[PDB]
Amino acid sequence: ISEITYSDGTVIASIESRDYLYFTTLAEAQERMYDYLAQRDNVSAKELKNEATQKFYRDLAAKEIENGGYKITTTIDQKIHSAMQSAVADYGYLLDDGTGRVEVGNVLMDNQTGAILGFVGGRNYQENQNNHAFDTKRSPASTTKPLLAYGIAIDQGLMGSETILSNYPTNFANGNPIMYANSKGTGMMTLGEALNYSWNIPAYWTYRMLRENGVDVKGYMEKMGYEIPEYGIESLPMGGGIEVTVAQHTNGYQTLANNGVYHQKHVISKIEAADGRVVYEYQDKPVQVYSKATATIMQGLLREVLSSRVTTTFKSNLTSLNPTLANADWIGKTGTTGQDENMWLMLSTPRLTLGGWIGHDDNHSLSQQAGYSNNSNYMAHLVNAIQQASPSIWGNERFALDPSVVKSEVLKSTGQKPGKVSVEGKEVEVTGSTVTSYWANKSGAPATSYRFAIGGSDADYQNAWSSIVGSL
Amino acid sequence: ISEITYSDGTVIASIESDLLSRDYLYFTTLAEAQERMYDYLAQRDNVSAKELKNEATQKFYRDLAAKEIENGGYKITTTIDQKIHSAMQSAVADYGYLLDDGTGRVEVGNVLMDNQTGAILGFVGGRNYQENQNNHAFDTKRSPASTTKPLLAYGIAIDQGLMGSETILSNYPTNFANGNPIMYANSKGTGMMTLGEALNYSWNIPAYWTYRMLRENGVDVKGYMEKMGYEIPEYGIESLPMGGGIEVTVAQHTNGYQTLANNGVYHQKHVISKIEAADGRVVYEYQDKPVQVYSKATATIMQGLLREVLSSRVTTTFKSNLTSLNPTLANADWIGKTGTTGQDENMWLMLSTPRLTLGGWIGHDDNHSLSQQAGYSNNSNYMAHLVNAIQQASPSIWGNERFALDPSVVKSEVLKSTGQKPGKVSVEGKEVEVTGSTVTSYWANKSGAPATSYRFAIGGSDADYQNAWSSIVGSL
Ligand SMILES: *[B-](O)(O)[C@H](C)NC(=O)c1c(F)cccc1F
Ligand SMILES: *[B-](O)(O)[C@H](C)NC(=O)c1c(F)cccc1F
Ligand SMILES: [Cl-]
Ligand SMILES: [Cl-]
Ligand SMILES: [Cl-]
Ligand SMILES: [Cl-]
Ligand SMILES: [Cl-]
Ligand SMILES: [Cl-]
Ligand SMILES: [Cl-]
Ligand SMILES: [Cl-]
Ligand SMILES: [Cl-]
Ligand SMILES: [Cl-]
Ligand SMILES: [Cl-]
Ligand SMILES: [Cl-]
Ligand SMILES: [Cl-]
Ligand SMILES: [Cl-]
Ligand SMILES: [Cl-]
Ligand SMILES: [Cl-]
Ligand SMILES: [Cl-]
Ligand SMILES: [Cl-]
Ligand SMILES: [Cl-]
Ligand SMILES: [Cl-]
Ligand SMILES: [Cl-]
Ligand SMILES: [Cl-]
Ligand SMILES: [Cl-]
Ligand SMILES: [Cl-]
Ligand SMILES: [Cl-]
Ligand SMILES: [Cl-]
Ligand SMILES: [Cl-]
Ligand SMILES: [Cl-]
Ligand SMILES: [Cl-]
Ligand SMILES: [Cl-]
Ligand SMILES: [Cl-]
Ligand SMILES: [Cl-]
Ligand SMILES: [Cl-]
Ligand code: NA
Ligand code: NA
Repeated sequence: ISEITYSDGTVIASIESRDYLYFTTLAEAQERMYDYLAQRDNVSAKELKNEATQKFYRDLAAKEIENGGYKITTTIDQKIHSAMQSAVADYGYLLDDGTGRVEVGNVLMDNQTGAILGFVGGRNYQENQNNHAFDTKRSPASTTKPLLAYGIAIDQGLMGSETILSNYPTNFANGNPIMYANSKGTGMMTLGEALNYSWNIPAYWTYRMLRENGVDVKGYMEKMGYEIPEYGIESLPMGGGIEVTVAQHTNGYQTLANNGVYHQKHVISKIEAADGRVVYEYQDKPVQVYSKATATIMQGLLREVLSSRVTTTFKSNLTSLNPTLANADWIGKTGTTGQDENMWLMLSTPRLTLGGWIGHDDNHSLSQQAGYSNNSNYMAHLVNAIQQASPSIWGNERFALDPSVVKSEVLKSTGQKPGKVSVEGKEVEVTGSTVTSYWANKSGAPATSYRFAIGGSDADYQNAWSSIVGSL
Repeated sequence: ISEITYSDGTVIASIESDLLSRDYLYFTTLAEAQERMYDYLAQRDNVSAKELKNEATQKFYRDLAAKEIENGGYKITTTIDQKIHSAMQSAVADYGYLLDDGTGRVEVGNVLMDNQTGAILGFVGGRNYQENQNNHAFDTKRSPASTTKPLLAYGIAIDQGLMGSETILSNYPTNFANGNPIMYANSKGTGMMTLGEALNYSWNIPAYWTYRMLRENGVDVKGYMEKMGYEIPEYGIESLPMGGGIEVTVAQHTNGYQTLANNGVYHQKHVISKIEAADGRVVYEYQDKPVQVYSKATATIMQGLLREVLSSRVTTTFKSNLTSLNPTLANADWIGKTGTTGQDENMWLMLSTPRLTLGGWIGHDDNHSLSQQAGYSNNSNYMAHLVNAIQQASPSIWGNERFALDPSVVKSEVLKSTGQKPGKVSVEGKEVEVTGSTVTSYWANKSGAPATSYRFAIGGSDADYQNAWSSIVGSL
């Protein structure tokens, strides 16, 4: 008889010939066994591409585990995962709104190891077996923005923490206006406002700039396990052309939280043969995906995404349920797809990341505040439930700017050092309030240029610069 | 022995002569009972309120009243609901610490009031009677700040037919008469905005312009305030609508919000409902004196706006705090307003459902500043706990009713950009066809909203209007 265990060695079940925990851990055990048998049999790369061969090797892995005498060690923490099960059972109903039963997926990951400590597969496996933590793929919407746009622009030294971006009206190449909610745009805006409010236009110019600088955006995303088939898409940074599991996407956030270092997500740490020989064991392959300056600058922006409360009530929800816990150093980001079909809230302290999705299995609209309110309230309860079952697991550490970060005094108005600039004839002495801007390059921000923001048409600049000029 | 009872007859305390009932409840109810006996004794003796103006006569009648209750056979019936009041004492004891924000021990006052009677069902008098006896529900007077706005500014203007729900006001930079800018936090202003936005964000300049309009129309603003029992010594103050020159108890202020919530009909606050002598003489009994302060159309339009103050969550996390503690209660029909004095010395949050109004203030006894989020967050979280404690003790007390527009309300189709009906306007030579998005705007007059004219907003300079009209013609 084979057995699957929790991280401490406690048997989950034995395998032979009714919850997520079983089928998820079994499924991944079987994946690891498949790689092992394919390697053991020296099956070539090209054979493994053949579908009849996959079927055979999948069936062999299943049988091997039924018939072998394997001990399979998972990353799962029995008390935590258990408390998450109870949390979804007790508080799942918070997610229901006008729109039918709202399904849900959550993944609690260790930021230092990528191990998964526990998860919510859905509202109630007995009613609905689909696994919303591991199998469901949905656009991550604006939770894309920190990873693929802003993070990468900072890492490449093309922007800093208080850099300015255009949220002026602009159209996609088809002539349609880029929209956010029901707004065509406003004007210039700091990266912090862009992120707190989740505006779309800033993210659109950010990606566009990366593309014009020839930046290897695919390299970044692939080092995190992301598979995006087409990068040549205007709305990519807003979630367009991307679909991900909660498990994979929680790994993107783990990378930001873990100071820019990726660790591959996993639920199985080891498989042992009857005799004791290691058939599979998880090997740490940390990767510095974003520089420490970049990750830690982003941690600071993401802390404010939550404390500003603009697109999620979370910090308020949690404060009411557990004010001590609410004082941990939470950072995060919300997502909402275009018709409110899917909501995401990703949360991290320095120790842990908690990814969260909700939506309907057949992809129809949630209520309008499903993500802003319902999901945030639910997650605050989940997060409390994890705390009760494992009271120091969240930790009390703060995120903190790496020493390699560079600090620049810049004009609040331009995101850039004070300077002479040419404004149509007349050269101006650009003056006004300064802020500390954080950069992940060598030299900090540049001097103020005419084209000071990320994005913006001529007209936009004319407009922005006349108010700047207006207040000197 | 005289006796002070809860509303149901349970004895709060007996009153004897002192040698030569350690709580806010005791002193508060005795203090009002004595005032009631004072009025009765002065009348019984037939003393004029030119005589009652003389200060030895006051002293005499106060001393007389105390002894009357000390030595007499009096049953005093309070309005205090025991199980509710007791839950509120437990709530401030258990959750009071949520208020301490680094600036010291933060003091607190609350009053729960029945909107259809003015009866005070319970109150919190401070953090802990034993530690500090100042009664922060009944005695303490502080500026109500921006919770002044709905009563003294927007509600009167709507009542007077001078604005409706989607009317536009100037938040453009303007100065006080002394030349200093009118500030809101660190902002010197923005541009035009709807009433609802003005209310959600609590901006100052729209409120200044609103009261200036009432003055210019010679509205009897004092008449309104005084019918709700407010005593403001000086109305000629530019910052009155923002709370400049007004100081109120929590108990009085709750009564103003009880007016708005009860469809514009005031009932005077009271904690004493009846005093009888052992011999049958009913010395005092509370008489209902309804006063229609705002029209029902005004009060119900105001309710709609204050619903959104809370649910927008701009100046208070209350609806979020409460959702997490009790989602079912959070779905009751909450309306309300926040206030913050200019150095964060005093935070107010006023809450209603159709049945009840709960007033709340926090600050320090010496008036120093709280932290910056004390009102936005700490007070809102504290009060969600309080509201929830009050519910658990009396599960139906908040009610499931909804606020709703009175059928006398007048609905108008207006431009979102102007708050006024679509049509032609003269913009500097060019007569222009004003077109665009419309909303339904609610009024409390006969004929609804006017046609758009050049000066479409409450407030604004020539410059401001140039700039807003400039913006409007790029749409069309
Ligand atoms: B974001 O706050 O989730 C914002 C609403 N993002 C989007 O608009 C967006 C998607 F969620 C998915 C594809 C494209 C897109 F612009
Ligand atoms: B309001 O949101 O409380 C707003 C801040 N009000 C004021 O600034 C204000 C006062 F609270 C008191 C007197 C004047 C004044 F402008
Ligand atoms: Cl499970
Ligand atoms: Cl375990
Ligand atoms: Cl790429
Ligand atoms: Cl992926
Ligand atoms: Cl490409
Ligand atoms: Cl795994
Ligand atoms: Cl680094
Ligand atoms: Cl916070
Ligand atoms: Cl909130
Ligand atoms: Cl469905
Ligand atoms: Cl909880
Ligand atoms: Cl830091
Ligand atoms: Cl510098
Ligand atoms: Cl550099
Ligand atoms: Cl230009
Ligand atoms: Cl242009
Ligand atoms: Cl008391
Ligand atoms: Cl009672
Ligand atoms: Cl002044
Ligand atoms: Cl007056
Ligand atoms: Cl008063
Ligand atoms: Cl006057
Ligand atoms: Cl009384
Ligand atoms: Cl008698
Ligand atoms: Cl009426
Ligand atoms: Cl709400
Ligand atoms: Cl509570
Ligand atoms: Cl209604
Ligand atoms: Cl009508
Ligand atoms: Cl009409
Ligand atoms: Cl009229
Ligand atoms: Cl003008
Ligand atoms: Cl002017
Ligand atoms: Na969002
Ligand atoms: Na306020």
